[PDB]
Amino acid sequence: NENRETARFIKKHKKQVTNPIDEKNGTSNCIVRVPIALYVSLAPMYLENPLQGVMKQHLNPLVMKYNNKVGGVVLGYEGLKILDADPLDTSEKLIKITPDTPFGFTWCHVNLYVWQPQVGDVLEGYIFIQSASHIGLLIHDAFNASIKKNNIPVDWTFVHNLGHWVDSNGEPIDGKLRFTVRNVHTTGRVVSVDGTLIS
Amino acid sequence: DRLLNSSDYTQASVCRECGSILTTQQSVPRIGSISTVCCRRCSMRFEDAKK
Amino acid sequence: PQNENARAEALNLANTDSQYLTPTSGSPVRGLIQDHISAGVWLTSKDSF
Amino acid sequence: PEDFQQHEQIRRKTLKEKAIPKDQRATTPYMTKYERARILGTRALQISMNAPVFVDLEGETDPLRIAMKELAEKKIPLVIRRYLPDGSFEDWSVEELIVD
Amino acid sequence: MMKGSRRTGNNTATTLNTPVVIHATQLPQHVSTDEVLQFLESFIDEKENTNLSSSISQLKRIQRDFKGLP
Ligand SMILES: [Zn+2]
Repeated sequence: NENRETARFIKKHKKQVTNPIDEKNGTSNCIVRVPIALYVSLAPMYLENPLQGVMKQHLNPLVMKYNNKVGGVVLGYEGLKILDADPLDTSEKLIKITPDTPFGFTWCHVNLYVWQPQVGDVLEGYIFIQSASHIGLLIHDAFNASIKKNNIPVDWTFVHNLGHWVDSNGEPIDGKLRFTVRNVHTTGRVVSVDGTLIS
Repeated sequence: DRLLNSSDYTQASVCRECGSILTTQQSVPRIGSISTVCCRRCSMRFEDAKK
Repeated sequence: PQNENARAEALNLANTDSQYLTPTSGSPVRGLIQDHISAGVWLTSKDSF
Repeated sequence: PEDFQQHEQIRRKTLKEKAIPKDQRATTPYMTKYERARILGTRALQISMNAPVFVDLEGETDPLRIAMKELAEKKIPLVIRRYLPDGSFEDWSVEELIVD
Repeated sequence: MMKGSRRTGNNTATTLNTPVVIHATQLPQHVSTDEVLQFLESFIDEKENTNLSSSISQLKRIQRDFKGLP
């Protein structure tokens, strides 16, 4: 009864393509390409140059925001492909005006590149600064990460002042750091990232 | 003009799975979150989260 | 009316001049009615000089 | 990813069904007095929103009288979608019709 | 009222903001460092010949992340 209806939910959230642990760097692979289909609203003023109107109005505000459909921060795009409404490739394709507006909508294929964080991932990025209960990071010079003492073992104390870190070797820690990513929380507009250290 | 555009021209929100108009709803956000649009009968509470 | 898909209809479909004949049997419904009709048989009369 | 593949394949083939090309089209070669209305609405509805105007307008403020200056010179870039009540259609440009 | 009226600018999603349906036509396929940095060499060369001045700089940092040093 309620065993095949749960498959509507298990298949709902779980992303298919994983992040395999590639080239033995410790990092997995998280920059991933997927092609999509929009549903644009072309301006009347971009009737003469309809390729510039689709990109500027719906694709230039598309990069560098977390997108709830792909499940990733959109890094970049290239290659708009406006379809046609005459199933006759060529130049003069034709789009369909809404009956009440002068705004005519159409279909576009376009190609995206996003960032793919998951659970069970291990990544490496520079640390900016730290504290005695949390350590913050930067990934790919675009992506934050934070490691807190509830992810950090006990014997790693803190030299106190900017106060630096004390590990079980007694050293302030370097920039680049290997870490395991916990649940990502997209509450703020800035995409916040949580992470762990223990296996 | 005379039955929508100048009497009750309303742009409501429709859930595209259950097919309703009333039961859509602007989300009351978390204090740093952004008010999105979420429906009611497609929405089940978090308590049903078995494995 | 309040937009331009309608202002063209009020000038081309449902205007008065296209509604010259009735759509009942094709008889006209426009026309001068009382003043000028009895006035016009004086200007068109032969003594108009 | 996979079931939109079983959704665009079905739809655009179904959209490819009911098209009637330029050799098979046999509806009227006239502009049927409502086509002339909705063109002169929606062409004038675009020109109000700073759409490019393919005519030398000389002191005209009305989008309607501007759009009646492009129809007189066959300049309007629209394609009429004449449906037939089975669902089919025939696609007709403004250039290939005769304005009465 | 005072909090409920400015939520039209919180979402600020007209049709000139968002596409209506967003359907990934195919599966996600990963792109390597030789492909990303060649993508970021190709696409960022195109948007430099308007706005988007903020996100170009954000992708230059990812560009220098695979060719230089912070
Ligand atoms: Zn509902």
